[PDB]
Formats: sequence, C-alpha cells, structure tokens
Amino acid sequence: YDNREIVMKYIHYKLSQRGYEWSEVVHLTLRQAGDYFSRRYRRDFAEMSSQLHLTPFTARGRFATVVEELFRDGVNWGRIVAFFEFGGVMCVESVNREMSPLVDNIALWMTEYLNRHLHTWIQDNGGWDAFVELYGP
Ligand SMILES: CC(C)c1ccccc1[C@@H]1CCCN1C1CC2(CCN(c3ccc(C(=O)NS(=O)(=O)c4ccc(NC[C@H]5CC[C@](C)(O)CC5)c([N+](=O)[O-])c4)c(Oc4cnc5[nH]ccc5c4)c3)CC2)C1
Repeated sequence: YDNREIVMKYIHYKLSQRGYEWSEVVHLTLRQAGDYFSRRYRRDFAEMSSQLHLTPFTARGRFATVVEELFRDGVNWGRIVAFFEFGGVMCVESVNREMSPLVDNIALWMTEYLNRHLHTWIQDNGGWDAFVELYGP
C-alpha cells in the first residue's frame, strides 16, 4: 500500500464533499470512518475550525502541534482516523481562507508523518488490511 495515494484520494474526497476540485476498500473504509467521526464530534470540529486562524506561515505549526498531541500517548486506529479528519479540516480551512495552494503542502505533511511515524505501528498491527477487517465493509 502507498500511503501517498491514500492521502491524495482522501483529501480529494473531503474537498469534493465541500465543493472544491483538487486497493480501494481502504479508501472507502477511511471515508466511512472519517465521516462518522466528524459527525460524532461535530461541536468539537466546529470549535476547531473556528479557532484555526490559518495563515501561510502558521499552518505547519498548527498541524504539527495537534498531530503530536494526538499521538503523544500512543497510536490506535481511531487516532489515525482523527489524524485524517484533521488533515481534511485543515485543507477545507485552507480553501476557505483564500489559501488553496496550501492543500498540496498539507498532503505532503500527512504522507510524511504517515511514512515516518505511523508506518511501524500500522505494519505491527496487521496493516491497512487489518484496518478494513475491523471497521471496514
Ligand atoms: C475535533 C477533535 C475531535 C480533534 C480531531 C482531530 C485531532 C484532534 C482533535 C482534538 C483537539 C484536542 C483534543 N482532540 C480530541 C481528543 C480526542 C478525542 C477522540 N479520541 C479518540 C481516540 C480513540 C477512539 C477509539 O475508539 N479508537 S479505536 O478503538 O481504535 C476505533 C473504534 C472504532 C472505529 N470505528 C468503528 C466503525 C466506524 C464506522 C462505522 C460507523 O461505519 C462502523 C463502526 C475505529 N476506526 O478506526 O474506524 C477506531 C476514539 O473513539 C472513536 C469512536 N468511534 C470511531 N469511529 C471511527 C473512529 C472512531 C474513534 C476517539 C482521540 C482524542 C481528539
């Protein structure tokens, strides 16, 4: 599995579901799990998107501080889904705040963090295939 195209296809979906235009069960599983998670934490996500205050030279710091605080006490599948949902929120806010080019950079950050800081736990927990067996259709 290529973590890059997982990020690209998820980000493309999250932006297309908002009106912006930017091997498959994993993408559908991440889609369903992320949509349910964003619905369950709608108030927390509304407060998060309101207090983001995205600027070109603060987006990476806000992204990092939330990601490391999310994975500070370990990794699980739910925190990975929240990681994906958080990236989608940051891409939507980037498009929302006259900063569409930021989407590309965000996609490179997610890919990098997946390839360098989550690939070990994922492989040591059955990989993305185990993610689809547990919470996928
Ligand atoms: C806005 C905010 C919320 C936020 C977002 C992003 C980053 C930071 C934040 C904020 C900023 C500061 C604080 N911070 C929040 C604090 C925080 C709260 C949340 N918290 C966590 C951490 C772990 C779990 C936890 O249960 N994990 S699990 O057991 O591995 C796991 C269990 C079930 C599933 N799927 C079941 C499936 C779903 C699809 C269906 C319906 O079709 C079929 C059934 C998955 N799964 O991967 O799909 C993994 C959790 O609960 C759920 C409950 N159900 C979920 N369903 C999808 C994800 C998911 C997560 C919340 C992590 C810590 C994040």
